[PDB]
Amino acid sequence: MLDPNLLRTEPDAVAEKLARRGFKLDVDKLRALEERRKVLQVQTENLQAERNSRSKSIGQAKADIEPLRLEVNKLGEQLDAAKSELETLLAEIRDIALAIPNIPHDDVPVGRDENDNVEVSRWGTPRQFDFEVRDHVTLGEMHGGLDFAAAVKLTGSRFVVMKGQLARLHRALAQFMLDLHTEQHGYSENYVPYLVNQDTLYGTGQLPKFAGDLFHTRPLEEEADSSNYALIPTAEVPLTNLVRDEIIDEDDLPIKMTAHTPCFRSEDTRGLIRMHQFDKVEMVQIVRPEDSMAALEEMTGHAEKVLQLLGLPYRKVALCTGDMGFSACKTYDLEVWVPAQNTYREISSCSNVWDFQARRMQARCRSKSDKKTRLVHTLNGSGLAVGRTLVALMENYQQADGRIEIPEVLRPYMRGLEYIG
Amino acid sequence: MLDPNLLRTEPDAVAEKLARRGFKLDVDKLRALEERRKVLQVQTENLQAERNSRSKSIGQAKADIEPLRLEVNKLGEQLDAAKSELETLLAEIRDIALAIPNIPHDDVPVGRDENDNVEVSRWGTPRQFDFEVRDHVTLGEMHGGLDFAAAVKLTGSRFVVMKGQLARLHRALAQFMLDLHTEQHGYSENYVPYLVNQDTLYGTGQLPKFAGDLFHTRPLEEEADSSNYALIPTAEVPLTNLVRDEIIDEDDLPIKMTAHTPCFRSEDTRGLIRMHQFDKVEMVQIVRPEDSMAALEEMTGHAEKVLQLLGLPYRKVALCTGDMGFSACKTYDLEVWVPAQNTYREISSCSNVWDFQARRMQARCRSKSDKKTRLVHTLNGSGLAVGRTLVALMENYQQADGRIEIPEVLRPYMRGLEYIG
Ligand SMILES: Nc1cc(CO)cc2ncn([C@@H]3O[C@H](COS(=O)(=O)NC(=O)[C@@H](N)CO)[C@@H](O)[C@H]3O)c12
Ligand SMILES: Nc1cc(CO)cc2ncn([C@@H]3O[C@H](COS(=O)(=O)NC(=O)[C@@H](N)CO)[C@@H](O)[C@H]3O)c12
Ligand SMILES: [Ca+2]
Ligand SMILES: [Ca+2]
Ligand SMILES: [Ca+2]
Ligand SMILES: [Ca+2]
Ligand SMILES: [Ca+2]
Ligand SMILES: [Ca+2]
Repeated sequence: MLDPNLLRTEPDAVAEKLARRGFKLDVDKLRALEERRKVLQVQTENLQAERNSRSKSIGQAKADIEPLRLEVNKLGEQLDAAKSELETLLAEIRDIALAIPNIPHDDVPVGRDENDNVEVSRWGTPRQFDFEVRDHVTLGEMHGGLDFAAAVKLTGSRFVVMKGQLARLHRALAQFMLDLHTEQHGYSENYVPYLVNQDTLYGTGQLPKFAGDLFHTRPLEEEADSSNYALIPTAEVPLTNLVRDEIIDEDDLPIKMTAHTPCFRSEDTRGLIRMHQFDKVEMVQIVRPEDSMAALEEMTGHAEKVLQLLGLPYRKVALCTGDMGFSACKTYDLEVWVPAQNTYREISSCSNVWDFQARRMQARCRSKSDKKTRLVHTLNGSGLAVGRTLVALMENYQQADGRIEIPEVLRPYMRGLEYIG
Repeated sequence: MLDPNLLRTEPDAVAEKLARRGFKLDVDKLRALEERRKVLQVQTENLQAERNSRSKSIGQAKADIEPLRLEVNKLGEQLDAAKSELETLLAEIRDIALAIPNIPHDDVPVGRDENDNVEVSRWGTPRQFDFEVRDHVTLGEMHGGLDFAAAVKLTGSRFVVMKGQLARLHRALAQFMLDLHTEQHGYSENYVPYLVNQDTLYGTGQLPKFAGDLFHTRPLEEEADSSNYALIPTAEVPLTNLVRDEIIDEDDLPIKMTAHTPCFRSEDTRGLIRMHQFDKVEMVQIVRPEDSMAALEEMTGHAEKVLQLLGLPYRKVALCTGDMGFSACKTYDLEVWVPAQNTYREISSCSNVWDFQARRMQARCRSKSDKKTRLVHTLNGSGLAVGRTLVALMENYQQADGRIEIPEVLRPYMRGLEYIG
């Protein structure tokens, strides 16, 4: 959600920044709705006041209360009708306001799509192979460890069954990532629900605009009016909502949280690349408004550190205005080298959300003296998407016979094992 | 599913065994449906034969084919009508057959409910405390590590948010359990889908009878006719279905599999005890029919070994006929000591399923020479339910000030940490 006072004072200036994302803000409709809202708001508050006054006259006349009671009931019917008409108009304003993406920060390069993204840095040298590179699907078949056919039998397309040592390696990657962020990077570990409610989804921006990208669960028989849930598309959703409706003491900031969860989306026909269910170790930071740009560089470095310790070459890319996600104001993507595809592929997206989710959640901070609160800033970043790390690990460390060399940093997580196979 | 030939030859003998569970088999309705099925089956196969013959006469007359074509279309309409009437009757037989629980093995003590279960063994001595025992909810509040209120905000009742060292300890328990079963007990690790289809749910017995105990997801826009999924209530569902429609070489048996998954059910108002989402390390065995009773003792010992290495006192209980789950033919429950409740509480259920799920899945085995296949037997057991292990660990190892002593066997999983707090 953008600042409603910013939409009322500078609508054309806001529409200009949003045009860089390719978003056309309907300024004309927002103005006509807002002018009609002020007319209905005055009419409604006048009815609220006269009804309140007419009912006080009843208690004052108790010292015939029937002619006064009829008037109070007509005023009550008129007030409810005016309140419903007003609420219908407020919901139309909300339908527009809650579908507006975040305003891009000035640091973001202007661009129309992913071909306009700017490479910021590169690390490591892609391996030169002495044989024909096999992809992760072929490697998983050779080991009997990645089985897409069994997952189609159990469920359907875009799911996987991992078996044996490759399932073990996938678990080891998550253990290493969680240990790195909690032991070296200052994040606190969290176990979160994988089903969340509508308030949580509105809070992080998935609702109202991206309902179709979620798996929704039908309400339960015994919780019929309070169980309209959806599976989490990322741990960013439950983690960021932990500060919803909170006033945090600024001394307690930053709040740095991590979690390893499955992620569920219904948004590459072959492999672990774009599945409906995938594991991801997520990093979330809740910070003071002035520290969010520095916290973005810090969190991006925490994700880069995972790729560096694993020996996986990668590139850091600043997303342009046209390639950013809905709630981000600034994003860096990390793209890992994938030898069978001869290119870098996205493995992490690190964003500064500014106060866009804090506005929806009412997440604020305050100094003990300060007579006023302030919205916090929120940030989220993959550190990393675990299945994509397994793809990169398998392809970059494959041997001529298909054996997988286990990166040195993961060997304590595999009981010192050097190779799978 | 029970053997259909056993329901046709010994219906009263089957009804007698099922009566021990408190299940009344409607023998009279099954017989009347089966007699009417034989009438419709003869009438249908006679129509299939005459239609097949009448269409062959068309090709033979190509050497006027209009009087013969009209007859073929009337026969075709009569055959389709007879096939639909027959299929409606087959579905009524299926509605009865697929709701019948498994026949209890003779080893199972006869009983009406859980108060008739038989204690088989006991291990360890419940700790005598020098202070008033705190429950896991109070301990989690003192540490700030178990937060039920935050989970109600994110989702609703019967969910939890774990934070900091207690989330870390919960992860350490799962790591230890998976490492024990894969390193010492011969199980192969699996990563499975957490959403499964209707065939999978019918295969393990959740459908048709227990649909109301599952979270169901609405079909996806782009997969409208192939995405009616449900969240897994246990890893037994995807793991056991890995052998659906397979003929396994008997030399490859036993197939021993383990997985750590969240579990989702909508079946203790306070705590981690009965939540809609809980983690569990599951053990599944697919074995030859003659080895299933020995494999049950082996798998129960693998679950008991977890409690023993963790130093948690427990009791092993043989469930009576009236307290067994739907698909089990024989079950042992392990009940861990819970000091705040002054009793043992269920933490594992280990079952021999016999051929009941193998019948539904068509999972069979064969020796290379053997001219005929045989249904395998399946088994499943908790090793263990992770949140209940955390409950027992917290309460049994709490110190007077609320600190949690980390069991010796988990300390390598916590970087040598001795106490939380
Ligand atoms: N996003 C993606 C989509 C799909 C479609 O179901 C399959 C994937 N399997 C792996 N990912 C990986 O998930 C990462 C994070 O996703 S993101 O939407 O860009 N960003 C977030 O969710 C933020 N909370 C920061 O992590 C991406 O960088 C991608 O590599 C997939
Ligand atoms: N079952 C249970 C139900 C609920 C209600 O949502 C919450 C729970 N939180 C922990 N469990 C634990 O899950 C264990 C296994 O569940 S079972 O249905 O008995 N058996 C199976 O699922 C087999 N596949 C063997 O594991 C039980 O022993 C119980 O301690 C819960
Ligand atoms: Ca501080
Ligand atoms: Ca974001
Ligand atoms: Ca992106
Ligand atoms: Ca063998
Ligand atoms: Ca069972
Ligand atoms: Ca039970």
